[PDB]
Amino acid sequence: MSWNGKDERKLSVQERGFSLEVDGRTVPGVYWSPAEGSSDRLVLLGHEYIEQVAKLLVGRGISAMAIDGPGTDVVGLDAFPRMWHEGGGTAAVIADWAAALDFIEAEEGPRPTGWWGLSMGTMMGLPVTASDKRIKVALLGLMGVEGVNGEDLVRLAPQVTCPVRYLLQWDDELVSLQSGLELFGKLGTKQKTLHVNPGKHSAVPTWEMFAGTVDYLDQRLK
Amino acid sequence: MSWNGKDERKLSVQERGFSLEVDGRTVPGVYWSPAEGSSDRLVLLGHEYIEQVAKLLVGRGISAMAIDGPGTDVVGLDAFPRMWHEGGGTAAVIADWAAALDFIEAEEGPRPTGWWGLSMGTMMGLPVTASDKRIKVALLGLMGVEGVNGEDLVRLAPQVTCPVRYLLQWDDELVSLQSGLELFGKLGTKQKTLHVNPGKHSAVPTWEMFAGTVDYLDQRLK
Repeated sequence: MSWNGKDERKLSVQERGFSLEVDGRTVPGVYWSPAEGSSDRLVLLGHEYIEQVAKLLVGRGISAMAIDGPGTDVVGLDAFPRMWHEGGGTAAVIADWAAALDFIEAEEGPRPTGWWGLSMGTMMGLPVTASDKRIKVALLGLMGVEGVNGEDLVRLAPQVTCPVRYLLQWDDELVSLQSGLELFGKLGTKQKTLHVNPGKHSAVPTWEMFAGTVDYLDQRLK
Repeated sequence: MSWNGKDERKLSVQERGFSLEVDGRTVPGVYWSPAEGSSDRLVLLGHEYIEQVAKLLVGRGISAMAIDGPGTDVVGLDAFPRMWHEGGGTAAVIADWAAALDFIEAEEGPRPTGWWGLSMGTMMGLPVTASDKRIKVALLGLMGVEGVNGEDLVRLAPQVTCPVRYLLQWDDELVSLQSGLELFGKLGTKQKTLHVNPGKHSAVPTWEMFAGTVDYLDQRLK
């Protein structure tokens, strides 16, 4: 529950590191914001592309924050299931992000807040959005019910009640299309839309990952 | 191959009727255009919502044209399969739209041309786009492989090579989601994106049907 981290300043984006102590764990984080003056909305980024998204969001006057989770793509590694549980799994993720958002709200003031995160970002983001009603819109994707925390995802999906845009890749070698569909179907909200594009897990079209998601959060996050 | 039809003028949109004689058939049509001066792009509209889309397109400086095909939604009617075949089926649709586009091109000058059409509009549009390479982008949807011309759709889908946005409704009572997915998967183009929203066949969200499709064609039709 304190800055540093250690902080820099790249162009018109101010980046500040922070660190949290949560239920016995050390939680490293980063906060991106306009270098002057203020910023009226916030997005939590779950995970290079994260830094890219953060820059674009700041460009729309939207601050961004990320912490590390219990984690080509890490979810495809044989060692990944062990890493996830050793890191406290879904319950730890929920508490860590709740503590991180508490911190930012006290330091920067509470603002309309969204979630952006694909793959492990959805393993984290779907539970967080279900659990923390401060999340007013979520961009999720590249994850299904056969994920490492699939049980939790299926259980918590009906409790996602905010608007969602969900991305899947048709030829995703890590997440079958059917598994991704099953999870999308379980989301509680009626204000959900699924975009599916051709290609492998890492091949979300850039206009979908960048312009598309940033426009979606910019429009829907109020 | 002549105007009338019989024509009116509503606001800044000029509407002109036309009529064609094609391989023994009488083909009724409508042409929407800016009332002054010109318009550099055209969209063929396959089918109230058609008139709505046409108005929005004209607003972006995009003219629109529609002819009647061999046809709540007509595709759900027990009499519909008979009507489709009695109307010459897919081969008749292809020739009729080819003749209609020939007519407009001679009268108004050839322009970058797109396709918009859902349900019966895709029963017609997918074959037309496959057959007529003047179609440079297509908005398709609400149709699958279990459609009345499903065989033709499956056969011709690999020959759709232009960009496509495809819409499906999760709870579509007329077109199963799986049938819609199967057809989307068969489209030849790599520049295709599927948007799926919750609800029944008639419940495409208005922001998806209007703003979304018009923005898509406006951006992609060049």
